[PDB]
Amino acid sequence: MAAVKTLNPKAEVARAQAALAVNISAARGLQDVLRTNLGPKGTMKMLVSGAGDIKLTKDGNVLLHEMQIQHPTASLIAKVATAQDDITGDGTTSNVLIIGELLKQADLYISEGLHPRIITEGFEAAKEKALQFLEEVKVSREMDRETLIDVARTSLRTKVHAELADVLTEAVVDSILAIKKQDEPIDLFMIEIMEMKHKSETDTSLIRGLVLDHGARHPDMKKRVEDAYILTCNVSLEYEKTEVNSGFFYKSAEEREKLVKAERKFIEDRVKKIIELKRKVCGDSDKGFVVINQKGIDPFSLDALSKEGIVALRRAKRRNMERLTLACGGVALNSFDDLSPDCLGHAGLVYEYTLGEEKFTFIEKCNNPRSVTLLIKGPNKHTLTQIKDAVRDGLRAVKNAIDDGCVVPGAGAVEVAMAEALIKHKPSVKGRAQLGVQAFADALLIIPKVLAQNSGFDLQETLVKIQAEHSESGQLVGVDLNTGEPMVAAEVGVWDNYCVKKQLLHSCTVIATNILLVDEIMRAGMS
Amino acid sequence: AAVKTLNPKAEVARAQAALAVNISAARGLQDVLRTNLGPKGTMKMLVSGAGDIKLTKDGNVLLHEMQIQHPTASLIAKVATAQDDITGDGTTSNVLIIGELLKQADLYISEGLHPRIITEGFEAAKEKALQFLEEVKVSREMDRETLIDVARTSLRTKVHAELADVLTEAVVDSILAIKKQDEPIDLFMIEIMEMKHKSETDTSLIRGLVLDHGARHPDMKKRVEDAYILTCNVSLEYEKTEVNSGFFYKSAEEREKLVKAERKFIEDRVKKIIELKRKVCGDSDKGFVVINQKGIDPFSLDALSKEGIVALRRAKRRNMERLTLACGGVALNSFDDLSPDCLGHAGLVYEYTLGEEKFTFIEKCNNPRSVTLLIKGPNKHTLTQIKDAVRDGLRAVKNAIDDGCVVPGAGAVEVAMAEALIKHKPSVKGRAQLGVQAFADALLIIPKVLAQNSGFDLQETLVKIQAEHSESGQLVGVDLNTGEPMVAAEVGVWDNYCVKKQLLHSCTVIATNILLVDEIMRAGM
Amino acid sequence: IILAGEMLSVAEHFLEQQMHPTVVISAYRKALDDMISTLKKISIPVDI
Amino acid sequence: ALHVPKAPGFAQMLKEGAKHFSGLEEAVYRNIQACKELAQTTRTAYGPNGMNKMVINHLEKLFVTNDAATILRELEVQHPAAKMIVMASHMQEQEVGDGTNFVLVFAGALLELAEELLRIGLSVSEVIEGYEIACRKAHEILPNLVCCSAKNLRDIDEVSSLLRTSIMSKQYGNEVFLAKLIAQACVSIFPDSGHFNVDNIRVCKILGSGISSSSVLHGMVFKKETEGDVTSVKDAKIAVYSCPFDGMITETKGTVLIKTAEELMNFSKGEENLMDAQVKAIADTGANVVVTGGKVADMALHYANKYNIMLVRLNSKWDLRRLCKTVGATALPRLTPPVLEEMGHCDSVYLSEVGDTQVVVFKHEKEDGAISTIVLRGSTDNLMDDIERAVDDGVNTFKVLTRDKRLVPGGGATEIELAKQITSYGETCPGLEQYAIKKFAEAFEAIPRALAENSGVKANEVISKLYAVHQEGNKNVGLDIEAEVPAVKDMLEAGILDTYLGKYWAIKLATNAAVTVLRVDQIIMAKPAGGPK
Ligand SMILES: Nc1ncnc2c1ncn2[C@@H]1O[C@H](COP(=O)(O)OP(=O)(O)O)[C@@H](O)[C@H]1O
Ligand SMILES: Nc1ncnc2c1ncn2[C@@H]1O[C@H](COP(=O)(O)OP(=O)(O)O)[C@@H](O)[C@H]1O
Ligand SMILES: Nc1ncnc2c1ncn2[C@@H]1O[C@H](COP(=O)(O)OP(=O)(O)O)[C@@H](O)[C@H]1O
Ligand SMILES: [Mg+2]
Ligand SMILES: [Mg+2]
Ligand SMILES: [Mg+2]
Repeated sequence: MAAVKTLNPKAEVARAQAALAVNISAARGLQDVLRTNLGPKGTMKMLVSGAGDIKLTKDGNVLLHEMQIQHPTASLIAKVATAQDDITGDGTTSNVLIIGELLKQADLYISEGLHPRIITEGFEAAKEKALQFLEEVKVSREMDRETLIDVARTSLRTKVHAELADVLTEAVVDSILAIKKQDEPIDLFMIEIMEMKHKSETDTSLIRGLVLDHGARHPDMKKRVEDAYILTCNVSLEYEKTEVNSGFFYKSAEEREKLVKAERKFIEDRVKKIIELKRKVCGDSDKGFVVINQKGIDPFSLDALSKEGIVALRRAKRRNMERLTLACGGVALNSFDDLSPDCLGHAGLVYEYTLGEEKFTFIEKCNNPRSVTLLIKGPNKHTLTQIKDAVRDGLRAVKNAIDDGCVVPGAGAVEVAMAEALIKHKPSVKGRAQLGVQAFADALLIIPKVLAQNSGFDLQETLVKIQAEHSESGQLVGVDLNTGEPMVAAEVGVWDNYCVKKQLLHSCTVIATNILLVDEIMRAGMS
Repeated sequence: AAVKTLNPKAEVARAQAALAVNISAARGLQDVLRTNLGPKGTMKMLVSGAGDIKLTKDGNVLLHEMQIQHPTASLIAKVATAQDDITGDGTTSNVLIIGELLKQADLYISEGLHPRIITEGFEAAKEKALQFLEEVKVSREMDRETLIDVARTSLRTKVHAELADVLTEAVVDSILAIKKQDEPIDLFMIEIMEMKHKSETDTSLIRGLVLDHGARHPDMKKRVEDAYILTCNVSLEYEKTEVNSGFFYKSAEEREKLVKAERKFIEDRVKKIIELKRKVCGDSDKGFVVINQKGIDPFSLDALSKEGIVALRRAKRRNMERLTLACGGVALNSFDDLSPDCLGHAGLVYEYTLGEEKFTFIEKCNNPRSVTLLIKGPNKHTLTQIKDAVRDGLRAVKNAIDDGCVVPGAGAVEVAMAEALIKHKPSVKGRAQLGVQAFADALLIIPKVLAQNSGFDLQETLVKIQAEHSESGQLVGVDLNTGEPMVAAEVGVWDNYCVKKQLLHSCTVIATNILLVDEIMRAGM
Repeated sequence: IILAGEMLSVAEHFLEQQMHPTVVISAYRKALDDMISTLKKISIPVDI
Repeated sequence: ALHVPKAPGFAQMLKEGAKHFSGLEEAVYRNIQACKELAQTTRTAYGPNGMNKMVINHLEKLFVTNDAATILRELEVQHPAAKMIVMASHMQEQEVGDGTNFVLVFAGALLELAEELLRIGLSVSEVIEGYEIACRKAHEILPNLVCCSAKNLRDIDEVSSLLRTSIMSKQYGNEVFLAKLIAQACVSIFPDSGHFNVDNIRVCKILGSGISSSSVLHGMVFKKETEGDVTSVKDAKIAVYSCPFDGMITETKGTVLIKTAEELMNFSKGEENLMDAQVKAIADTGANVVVTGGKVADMALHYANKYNIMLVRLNSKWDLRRLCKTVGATALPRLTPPVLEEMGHCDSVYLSEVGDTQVVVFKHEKEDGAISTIVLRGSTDNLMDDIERAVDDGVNTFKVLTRDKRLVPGGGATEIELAKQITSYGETCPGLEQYAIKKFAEAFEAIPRALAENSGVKANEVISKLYAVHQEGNKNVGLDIEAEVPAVKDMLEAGILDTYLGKYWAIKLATNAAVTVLRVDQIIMAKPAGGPK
């Protein structure tokens, strides 16, 4: 039929209007599935893997990854949403909805014989105007604890149950405020997220310290030390084989015993260095050492340390070196050549918790920790995964708010105002690109539509109420999900990240423009 | 689903899936048949499994000759089949309007609106639209010029321009010939005979009949100037007794006597015919033609040819009535009482040979109430296309005659109807105004498709036409050569009022029924 | 069809509570008799 | 016109084997039906009159029991909602140890009544909010339903009476004897320190003599034999070594380099003399029993036999650690003689045969020790396994009593009181949540209903009598098992009591599981493919 099929008989090709139809159908399907995620009133989806793992989720990116889809346009939209999640950490469902509505509105005119190029030109003009309006409408504000609490609520309520969201808000805001250095970028690696599987979902909390998923391997070591010095080291305390193939040669049993006793001198020197430091630092039984080691410790060294009342942990995570040096305040050591009491961290309490066949070590009551941990607790694995995803979204939202002092009213108010501004600006656009501008505005209007639809109210009537209120008052009125009436999102506290909105606009416009200009799909790499 | 539990091998589309499936099928049919509308449409080649070739742009033929296995496609095909069967035109517009109605309805349904409101708006809009169509129709005296204009408006859309110009005269003359004042028109009296030996422009109207069979006995005359026509339905071949007669003899002489005497029954009727012929024409100037619906055995043919009588056997059943109306005699089922007054008259009868087939022409009748159109073309597909075109033209002219009204075409009526519907929309309570707007936009598809097929752009052409209609109030359509608004009545682009009314009714009914379907289910196995 | 489905649905509740189906059947027959009586009682006449 | 095509959009993009269920009928009702089916499968094993089920897993192994958690574990449950309910039951087992069947039954009843509420017109959100409110009310009410406290855990009789109810559901006929055994075993453990360790109770299953012959041993039993000739010590001085009982060797690579004839002739003799010196040094400390976690060399065994030292070789390090705990020794890493602190002591170590299995017994004469063991006898492996499950339930009950001493009346009395009080509260509450609250209250009836059905009486009469009696004001009245006619009796005086903490956790977990199931609206199942594990 086509040229490709002539050259390659086993090739699949869609040309001209077929390509547009295929892409728009895929976008519409994705949008139809993800409609129900948007908003705190959205429905929870249940995902079962091939192995049978159960995952309860509401996140757009998580749902997209676990889709059973093999469509090209779906793959493109999934990649765009993945980038959105990677950078800003929120707005994936909004991304998909806006892309789908942009494509639908563009098709509404393209099916009338209009060329896609004009629609794309209108799209870019409307995007420029919309970015200007978003710059106009953002609310620059120094963010104390209250504003961060509001933002964290606006995210977590959409992700999880209301009470769980209420707990997680305090958890995430306190953690971010704890690890936040003045006028410095926030390092989210410094907030460890640990999962325990015994208590209820609301028992998750924040520990002003660190939690390690392993404990001491010697039964004789202390299970709880009140006042503790912390030694963070990256030195192997187990037996090490010589790099150059030593081998031992002896002529008698006594010589063999001498060689056996003398083959551990190297490690025993470092162990005795640690022992000497401990005895110099604390001559009483009041205090104690906790030795967190990134590398292993053989049982001989464990016994030697336990004989001196020292608790030691082996095979710690690499990030835990920085985490402990930032929380306890010591110095991570790659060798014991010159170790002094000044390189020792401090912790006001260290104890071990046993849960089934897993040991957990708590390092808390630090002086002023710059790295904390978020202990996730729940009765199910899927509950833990859902809480972990929600906490990631909340952490990203709070960090985004801290990064730029501005914050954008939510509940669809900003999209309504942007659509009205675009409609007002439409006559200024010369040519037939006014059609593209109108399509862009109507596509932006999808967020209040989906919010009202998910809340159960009528779609068009609620939207016209919101638009009439905004036009007559000029305020930033959103969708009240409880009554459907216009509501001032700024006063209630429904806030959205400005960076998230900007990324939404840019990425959605770019991907919609690129898709609309595609006029052929080829699969001819075979044979 | 619930159904799949009882019948595991069941296919079900439920809720929005049913709407999506139906609307997708309707849009596919619309996308295929957009290119057919208007004289500027595109020829389509239709190759069957056996390799037969059909060239057409007729909506119904194309619908029946696509390879579709969709339920919604089947429903739309049935609607178009009914439209073609009763009115003979508007099938392509039927499919286009149905598809656009469903598309415009879905445009609002996808916003959360319930289809019932859309259907209520459709009902109100249909009532108002029918009122406007009654207000806008043009009552005229159907003279030759108006009928020619209607026939042109159909044929130009169905075939090439010059062929359409010839077929206009053919169709109009035939309809005027067979039509008796104040009497329903019988299209069975217009025979459509096709021959395959000359160019397509040689199709003409014969003021008589053309028979696909000729004289069998070679000695009968090939051409008779003045003839008496004997239309009969009497068997002239040997007939067997119904009660198992059988013959019994005892010598060769007795066998010969029985052989000679067994032909006496048929010979009596042959002798009756011959005696009537001798009584009617005692000279050799006049002629005698016998057209028999039943067979004639070679003995009877020889006996008739001995008297200089042309005899044709196994004629078509409709040809009895056609010859009675044209020549003016009477069809006879028996020769018990036959008189010179039972004979029709024809001013010329001759036989034409074309390859292995022979044809008989019966022309120069006094006042033929039944005529024939001789389709001529070099190809089978050309003949089929001309046959479809002349069928559409005959239906159009008959419809125009039946009711003295005719509607301006070229999309003008749809534009005016849409404008009137939009003006009437505020008078509709509730949210049915959305359905009314959808109906108006659906009606506006005809000028849009005409603009595309002419090569122009939809939006600019449509806004120009709508602005002209609003400013002047005239019925302005689409000028397929310039794209400017143009008064359809003045140029002669006419549409059948019955066709428009049928379009509105059928399209609205089928769209309402499809929009209200919420489950497609196949569990009969 | 809807009524029969609903009656069976509500009878399942009793079948799951150690009630023999014959008792349910007797109760249903009494109910049907009283339904007939009430329907005849609340009826109104019509002149054709 | 003979095929219905797939709807455009997501339906067409779905994978080849994937499934997608959406809406009420397709997803929520199906999940509720699956959970109800699972509850029905496990229902008949509830209470003292519960019936054992013989479950054969995919590995052709036979399980016979009425422990709900074990049955659910051995069943290959595939429906994901039932999987979620099973996870809830397993969480209840891990947190408390008893009440898995209660969790399953309550969740099933709650989901059934939720389906009823959804059918009559309520929304999922309203049902969920009503269940949450009712669960909060039940958790508030429950502390007021406590009838008595343990008030002593060092008494054999009191502990046995407390533990009888827990191990009466399993092994109904003979529970007093098992209660006494577990009470003695638990009282041996649980020192003056309030901490109680479940792993300190070991169970040894020796087949043959009927379960009535089981006993409690203050020490440990290992189903193995002694390496050496000495087979009995009356004043044991165990010295435990985690290293193999052999001359220690290098760690990189050891080769015996011989350069003269004299070294070759003297090497083996010197090695033997060194081993002899080490063993004699060990023996000179008074040690007469040696326990090694590794292999035993031939020369070491010979020299130990020369010095009259008992050898025991423990294969698993867990057993070595447990023996060190129960004896008081420190697992030395070398062959050095043990100092007086590291030397373990025991009243008697000897080899004995029980049935046809040879065992090594570390027996303490004192009524104390870190670790105590129960020797289970019986005529079948499956019977001993079931008795071990009952013992585990009793030990977990003792642990819970150590954590919280409050007890509530059993035999459905607590459930009836909770149902009555929640029904009373829900009537005063206006709005659409009253239906959900009343259904939550009614879901408590499934416990006395299951008990009455399993006991062979009419459940409705029992429930009506329970409501009547609780209406006069007796909140400690439950159904009487030992009656052929529906009857009720006081449970506080009958001693049929279950732990308050178990009830609290079970109610919380069942409510959470039911609500979590109700929250689901769409299911997107991938192709099952394989996944053997
Ligand atoms: N309490 C609330 N009331 C009204 N609108 C809200 C409320 N909380 C969030 N929203 C709006 O709902 C949207 C939630 O989107 P969300 O489901 O998080 O999509 P994504 O995960 O892609 O960001 C936000 O745009 C916000 O404006
Ligand atoms: N010469 C013309 N100029 C402009 N419009 C025309 C002309 N001839 C026909 N039309 C319009 O084009 C349409 C032709 O439709 P047609 O192809 O006949 O569909 P159908 O065969 O289904 O009736 C008519 O509606 C008529 O109004
Ligand atoms: N002697 C008894 N009389 C009446 N009820 C009893 C008796 N013993 C136990 N029960 C009841 O049996 C229930 C325990 O059932 P069980 O089979 O242990 O399920 P689970 O293991 O999930 O708790 C308790 O609610 C208790 O009230
Ligand atoms: Mg979000
Ligand atoms: Mg036509
Ligand atoms: Mg139990």
